[PDB]
Amino acid sequence: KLVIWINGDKGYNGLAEVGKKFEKDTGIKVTVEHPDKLEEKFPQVAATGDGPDIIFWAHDRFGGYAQSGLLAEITPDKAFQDKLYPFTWDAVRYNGKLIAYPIAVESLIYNKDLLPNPPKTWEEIPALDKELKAKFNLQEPYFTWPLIAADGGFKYEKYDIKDVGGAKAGLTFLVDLIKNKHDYSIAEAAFNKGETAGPWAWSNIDTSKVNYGVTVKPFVGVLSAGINAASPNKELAKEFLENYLLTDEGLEAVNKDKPLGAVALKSYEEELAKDPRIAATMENAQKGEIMPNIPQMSAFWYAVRTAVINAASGRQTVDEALAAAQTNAEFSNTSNLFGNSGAKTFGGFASSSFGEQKPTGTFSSGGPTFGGSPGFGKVFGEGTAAASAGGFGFG
Amino acid sequence: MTMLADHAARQLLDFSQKLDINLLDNVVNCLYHGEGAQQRMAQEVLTHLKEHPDAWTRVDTILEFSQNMNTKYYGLQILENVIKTRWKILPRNQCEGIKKYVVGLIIKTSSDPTCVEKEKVYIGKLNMILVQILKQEWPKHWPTFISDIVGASRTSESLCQNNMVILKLLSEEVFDFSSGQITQVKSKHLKDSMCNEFSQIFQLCQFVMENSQNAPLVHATLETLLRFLNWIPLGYIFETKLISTLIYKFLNVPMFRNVSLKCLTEIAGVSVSQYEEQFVTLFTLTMMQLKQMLPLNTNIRLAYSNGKDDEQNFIQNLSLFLCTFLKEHDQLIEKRLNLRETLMEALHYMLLVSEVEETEIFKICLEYWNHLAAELYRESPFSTDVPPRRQLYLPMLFKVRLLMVSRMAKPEEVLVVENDQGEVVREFMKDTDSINLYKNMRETLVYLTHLDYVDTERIMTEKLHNQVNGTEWSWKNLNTLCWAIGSISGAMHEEDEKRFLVTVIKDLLGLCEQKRGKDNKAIIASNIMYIVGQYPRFLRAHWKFLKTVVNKLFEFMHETHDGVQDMACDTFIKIAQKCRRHFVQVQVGEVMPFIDEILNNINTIICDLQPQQVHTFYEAVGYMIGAQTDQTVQEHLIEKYMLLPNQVWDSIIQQATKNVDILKDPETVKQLGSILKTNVRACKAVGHPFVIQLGRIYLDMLNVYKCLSENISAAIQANGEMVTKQPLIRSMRTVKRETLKLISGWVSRSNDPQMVAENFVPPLLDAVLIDYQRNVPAAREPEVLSTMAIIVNKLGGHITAEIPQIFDAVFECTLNMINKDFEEYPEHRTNFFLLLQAVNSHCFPAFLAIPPTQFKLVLDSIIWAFKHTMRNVADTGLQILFTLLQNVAQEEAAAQSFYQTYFCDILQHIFSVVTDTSHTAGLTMHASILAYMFNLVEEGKISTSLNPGNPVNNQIFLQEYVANLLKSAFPHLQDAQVKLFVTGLFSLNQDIPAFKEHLRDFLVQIKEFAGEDTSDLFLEEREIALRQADEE
Amino acid sequence: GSMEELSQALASSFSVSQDLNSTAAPHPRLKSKYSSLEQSERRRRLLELQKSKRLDYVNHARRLAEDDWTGMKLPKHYANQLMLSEWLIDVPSDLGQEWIVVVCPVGKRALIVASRGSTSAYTKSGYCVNRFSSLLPGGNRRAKDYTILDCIYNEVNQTYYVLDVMCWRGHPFYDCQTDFRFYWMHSKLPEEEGLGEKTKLNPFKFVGLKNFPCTPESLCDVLSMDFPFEVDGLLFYHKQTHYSPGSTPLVGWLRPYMVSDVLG
Amino acid sequence: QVQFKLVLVGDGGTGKTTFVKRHLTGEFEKKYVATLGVEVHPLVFHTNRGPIKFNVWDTAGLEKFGGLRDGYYIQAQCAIIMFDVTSRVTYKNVPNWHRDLVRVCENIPIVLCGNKVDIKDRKVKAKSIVFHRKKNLQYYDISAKSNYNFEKPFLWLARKLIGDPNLEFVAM
Ligand SMILES: Nc1nc2c(ncn2[C@@H]2O[C@H](COP(=O)(O)OP(=O)(O)OP(=O)(O)O)[C@@H](O)[C@H]2O)c(=O)[nH]1
Ligand SMILES: OC[C@H]1O[C@H](O[C@H]2[C@H](O)[C@@H](O)[C@@H](O)O[C@@H]2CO)[C@H](O)[C@@H](O)[C@@H]1O
Ligand code: PRO
Ligand code: PRO
Ligand SMILES: [Mg+2]
Repeated sequence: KLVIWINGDKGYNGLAEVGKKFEKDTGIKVTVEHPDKLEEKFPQVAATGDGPDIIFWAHDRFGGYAQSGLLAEITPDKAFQDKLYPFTWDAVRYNGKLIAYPIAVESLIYNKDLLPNPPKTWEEIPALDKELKAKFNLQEPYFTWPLIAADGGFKYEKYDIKDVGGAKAGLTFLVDLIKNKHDYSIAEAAFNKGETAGPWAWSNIDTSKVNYGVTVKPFVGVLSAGINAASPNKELAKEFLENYLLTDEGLEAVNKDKPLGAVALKSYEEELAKDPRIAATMENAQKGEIMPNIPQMSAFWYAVRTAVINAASGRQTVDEALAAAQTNAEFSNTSNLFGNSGAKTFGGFASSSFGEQKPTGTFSSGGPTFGGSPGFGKVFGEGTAAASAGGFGFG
Repeated sequence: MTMLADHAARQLLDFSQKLDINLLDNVVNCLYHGEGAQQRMAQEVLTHLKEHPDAWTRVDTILEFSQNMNTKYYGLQILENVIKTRWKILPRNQCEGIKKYVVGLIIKTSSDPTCVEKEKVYIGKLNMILVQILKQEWPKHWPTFISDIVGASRTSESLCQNNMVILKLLSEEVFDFSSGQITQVKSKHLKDSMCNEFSQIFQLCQFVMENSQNAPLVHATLETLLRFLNWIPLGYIFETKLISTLIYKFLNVPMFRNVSLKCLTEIAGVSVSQYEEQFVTLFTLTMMQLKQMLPLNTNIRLAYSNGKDDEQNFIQNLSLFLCTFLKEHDQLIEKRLNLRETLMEALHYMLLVSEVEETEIFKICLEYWNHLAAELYRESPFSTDVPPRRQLYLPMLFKVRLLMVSRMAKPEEVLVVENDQGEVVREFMKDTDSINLYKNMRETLVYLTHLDYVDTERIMTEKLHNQVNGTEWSWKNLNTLCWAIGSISGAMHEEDEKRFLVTVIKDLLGLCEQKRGKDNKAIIASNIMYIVGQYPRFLRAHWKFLKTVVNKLFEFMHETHDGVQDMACDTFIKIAQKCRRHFVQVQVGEVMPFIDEILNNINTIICDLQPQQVHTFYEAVGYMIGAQTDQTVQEHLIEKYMLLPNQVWDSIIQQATKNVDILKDPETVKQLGSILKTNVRACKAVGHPFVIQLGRIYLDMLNVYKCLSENISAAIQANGEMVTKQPLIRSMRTVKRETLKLISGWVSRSNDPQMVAENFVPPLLDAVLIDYQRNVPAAREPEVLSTMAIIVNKLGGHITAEIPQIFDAVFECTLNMINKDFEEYPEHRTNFFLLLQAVNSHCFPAFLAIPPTQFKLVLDSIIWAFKHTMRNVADTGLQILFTLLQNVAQEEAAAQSFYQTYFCDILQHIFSVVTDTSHTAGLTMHASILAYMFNLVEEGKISTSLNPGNPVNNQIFLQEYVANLLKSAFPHLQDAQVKLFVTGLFSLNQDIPAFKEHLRDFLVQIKEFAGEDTSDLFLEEREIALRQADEE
Repeated sequence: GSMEELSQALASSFSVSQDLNSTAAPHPRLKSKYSSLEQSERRRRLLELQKSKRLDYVNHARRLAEDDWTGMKLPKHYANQLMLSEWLIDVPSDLGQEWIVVVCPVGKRALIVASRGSTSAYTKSGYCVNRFSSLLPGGNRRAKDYTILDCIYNEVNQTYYVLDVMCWRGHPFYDCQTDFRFYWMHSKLPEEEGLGEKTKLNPFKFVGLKNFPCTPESLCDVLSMDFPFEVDGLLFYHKQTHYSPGSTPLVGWLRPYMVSDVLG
Repeated sequence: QVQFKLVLVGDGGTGKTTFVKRHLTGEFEKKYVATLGVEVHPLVFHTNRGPIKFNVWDTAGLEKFGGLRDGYYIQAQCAIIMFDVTSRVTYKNVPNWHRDLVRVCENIPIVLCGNKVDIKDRKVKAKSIVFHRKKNLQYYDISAKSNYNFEKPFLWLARKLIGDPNLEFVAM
């Protein structure tokens, strides 16, 4: 069976709706899981066999899995590369090899009842707070990057890691917005019920139906589907991904429950080009930037996340944390604390074979290879030679 | 691949139409001259085809129509295979056909003098084919063969020549290489046949030698005579004109001198009481011929140096003849005054040959010199009233002393070697040909030194004089002299030795002041030190001088000249080892032991030394501290001793406490590695009492190990395998390895298993072992396993209880690395089975204390081990299996259950290994096991294997079981063969070499198809031998 | 007698380098033929010779920096490149006005060559002990910025205590005097920021060694004051002395405790 | 191309392939992956008298994988018989390799190499090694691991074939 790991905010309901189509025509069950933080668990669980057959997330993490040997190299027939756009292929490319199939490109959400007019910059938004009050996300770097790379943002001359970012002007200004009051479930709770002014939260604006609209420097995160190399279902996964997912139907069934936005499929993207939202979401990519796919990215993401929390209210500042975030860009993580002998020696401690049951009770139970059993017409001559072959000695 | 290989092979082997000789010639020429792909495939195809059961059918065509020699030769290989393996099951008219075609072809080719310009190579292959046929059916089906060829030799000279070649080859196959190719009894039979029909041939050879003027023929005859000399009855040698004929007619003529002299050397090798006079004759005449071709006025050193290959060969052969003959028969010539001049000449020859600059020849000569010196020493071990034999050799002994002193080899062999990691270290070779050469020269010179103290000291003093007056002055010559001087250490009486040394160092010091230039002075100083370090008795006798010397060492440890520092340290560690007590105890005129002074000035002493030299220093001082017996004083000494490295260690540990990521700092890891190397070296010297230091850093050390391990592991996870090639991970792995080395190093020299078991072992469980379990496959340090083994070997009973949990961490996960093939992760296979061996040998009750299902896995691991093509792994596997059987035999409770459970599985796996050609190396062990096992079945196994215990007695059941097993495994075997082999298993279960030979026999039998009712297994001799062995 | 003769001869006249009052051996107050009390005139004569410089330093710094030698009172090949002192025995009477003093930390002497991307340390014997990245010119990756320094490496502080400079970014200073080199070095060193700090680009801190005048007051001062390292000893330079590789009396050496018996 | 044919023979697990590979790449193989039939590797040395190429026929020493056996010896110009000083059997097998070899190649320079002298437990002592003496073969203790006497065989062979006893190897 194909066990899929995918995020919870996305349409993990629609992927199942496709998975049933697979299950009917294939016999394979499709269990679309949603565990605790897939991007962290996936590279670790591969140490002891366990893990998903295919994975879904943006293509910033795939770089890390790629050099390891976790992502099964995919070589889809050239007729299939015609269906998806070349730059999305470039997005998942790594060392000239394809590690994942490009699924969907991932804008400004606001209540049109409170803020109809669109600000073309971030400088004149805070001043309009004092009107409403009188009458987004905070922790992740995903959501707080729009202004960090507005004034000045791994530079591409290939992404040289010894050249990382200015990043101060964009962040500090935002901090001052938190200090004068001008995270995920707290801010969105106001967006849903109309108490405040990516595409993964568009369908959720339905039961309350706040008047939505997309208007005008984020992260272009191409959602992709990577196959695991440790899984036996390498051939069966690409069957699912090419013939059942990346199609007229599949991508539609996924888009129906929760929109994917701009997708890689030619035939299904040009159908959605008329859509104002998807036309303005690819517009965010025009002034935005394509995200790197390298093992040097993840440290950067976590660093970006820490600089932001304490910047608002903690025990660190912006420039003080940008001076550290600058230096936070070989191995992302290995060991964390030195004094651990004492930690281990006073821990719970598990047990293992050669430590449980009884030896002199029995000697035999029931049950080149290990454990195997041991593997263990015409006479020749004619012509001169035979003739001369009377013998050395003659009779 | 076997795709193209199969295709081409089938095209050639179709048999449905004419054979493509063009194609075959092309494939062959491709093999001998093609490129790697073309050549690969050609090789594949030819092997593939050669294997086929019917390829021989086409050989005649190949020999008939092919125009190139190579293809013909190939066809002959094809033929050789059939004769070797399926001759006894070919339709007999085909055998006859091959016989006629072969001897016919041999007649036609050999009866053509064109044979030389023709394919000599090819002819040799033909003759070999004939010899294979003979091996398969002579004399049983070819009883007139020897008469036939000996008679046919009188026909032609060329025919006779080739016939000589055939006879020689046959001799080689029957007497020299019969083992492993021919069964024991058949071998004995063929040897008997040849020995019987020899007189005929020897008459042929005598006739040819005495009459023929044909040089090729004569030469072939002599070359054949060489092998015959290897085996024939001594009457043919020492009671015929042979020895004379060789010396008078052949030894002096150039193109025959080498073979002739080799024959003479073989004859000279014989040690027999009855032919004394013949031997004397041999020597005299040989000598008189030698002096004609190599006059004693010759510079043999130059004659060898410039000379051509045959000249060189003749000089070597000469040294062999003289060495052999003199070693076996010196006494004969000694007791004949009328032979003095000759004896002398021989010795003179030896001396000349000795000056030859070629280590092999010189080893040949030195063998004899050591023989002579040893003999004269055993005659009388006292110096210059005179023993007889010695009085005989008095005119030349001093020339031998002079030779030893003049050409003395270097005492030790230092080698620059780069580690598994980056580090270039100095590796001292311990046991090599060169060091053996030195030890032998030292031995000879010590012998000769006892024979005359005066002459030796006089020689060396003259050499040193010649160094001072610049007549023989060279760095090489000085080095050699001092190597000799040191080599005779202890050979003289102490007062004599002192008197001699005083002169030596006084004159060498004088020479050092005398010479100008830092290079010369450096060399001289180095030699002075070397001599001093080789004479510890002298140093111990006089404290002021020793103190002076050591202070000089310390002074030279700053000298900028390369070599002087190295030499200073090397000398210092020698003097430290051999005079350790003189540093701990208080000497006359001193208020404090020297060790305190050294410790108080360590850094000032070692500030200019490189790291490795510093380690040497610490090791040296470590011996001194080991010499201090009072535990307290010694503890304080160790404490000051390790002060400097502990400061840096503490600093780094502190930095790590504040932040772990400095364990990713290159220079930090370097520092750690260096400090740990110091700790290891120190520990080697101090021994057990080093625990105070070990315990001080231990847990900290374990922690850093853990960290670095984890670091390394992730570095793999992130960047795969490649990442293990760059400097950083390298230096980290270095730290891990030095940690392990320190641990096992101290444990090995720990004289308290209790404390070790309770204190130092438990932290390893989570720090290193569970860490090993935790690591990525490629991150796992194999040196973990090995270290554990050491610990087990040292603890045993004190650690048996802990064997289970250890196995929890390492066993299961290590297996999975090494059970998918026999090649991947070699160091792990090695170290793992090392550990398993240690556990089985010292902690067997643990096996009695673990689940059965797991014990199955252990047993399987053992079997798996002896299934390896890697020699050491299979070796250890067999050893473990043996000692395990013994261990089980010890515990009578488990014994019967164990037998009942695994006996047959073990037997069949082992048999699967024994019948394999790739495991012959473990033959001695195999036998030893089976013997033992089978012996156990005679009287020591009470329970019965099958339910019908009564119709199925132990021995009976075995016999039929092994018989059926081998019959089904090798269906082409005969019932008689198998029954005979199996009874051979019981009959010889108390005669291991016989059992071994029996196994070799079976190994030969299973490789060839006898087929049906063809009985040349000689059941009578065989069953007789089995019977006699059974009686004893 | 013959043994006393032997031991005495071995201690007194057994030398390879053959320099007078060598610091490789203990103080001569405890007599070698390589032990002398006549440092004075020798110093003067040595200084007389420096004045007429008839040696090629620029080229030498070039050879050191790029490892290139060619051709036939100077050494080559990384060994013997440092200026070494004699024991301070014959005290100069123009001490306080012409002689500087440097307080030397416990450590290992090292020649420092920063060039082509990397920095390397050498013993007196020429053995390259380590190669590391340094903020020193030519010591970083970031082909003409080469620097040659004289240092004492302190393991504990993991610090290369700069005792002297012989080249800085191309310009040699064998041609210059000790005092000018001390100022120049002590000015270029603090003005390169992170060089004195444990960066990834520069793990080993390079620190200038403070020098002092030798007035009877200043000596009591330097004897009194504390140091960030275990004091190994004192090096008394002459103010005008060119940097001349090998042994010399133009710089003297003394143990801390010995100073109490040298006019103060 | 002033190149010579060198045939490398000896028992399995002796060090032939590892030896050649180290002479090629520079690395040292830890694994024992047995040679099949023959692998031929071109191997160059730079001498004071110009370059020289050895075409090394790394043959299989396992009977099972013997291949063409002596077939490989045809037109060989020199040879290296090799054994393991940690395995006495491999040494006792040397006369076999020698006989099969000198039957095809009557007059060629041959070197006997005692490999793995780096390993401490030496089983075949230097005292026991004498087969080459009467056969006029050249002998060398070598180690493909610690690089002991690493180029001596090729150097001696080069000298013998070229005829210049004072021939020497150079960097490049
Ligand atoms: N200690 C040590 N081990 C060595 C040395 N040379 C080779 N080995 C090891 O011994 C094994 C030799 O393997 P190969 O060189 O493939 O053996 P081979 O002689 O080619 O054997 P076939 O392929 O069967 O002919 C390898 O596992 C090496 O790690 C050495 O000089 N010292
Ligand atoms: O090419 C260097 C040369 O020097 C050494 O041998 C000489 C040395 O050069 C002489 O000055 C004198 O001391 O005799 C020495 C004898 O060893 C090298 O050992 C030598 O190989 C080389 O020819
Ligand atoms: O190795 C030795 O012992 C000699 C002594 C002087 C230099 N080399
Ligand atoms: O060798 C050094 O660098 C210091 C200088 C005075 C004595 N020791
Ligand atoms: Mg091989």
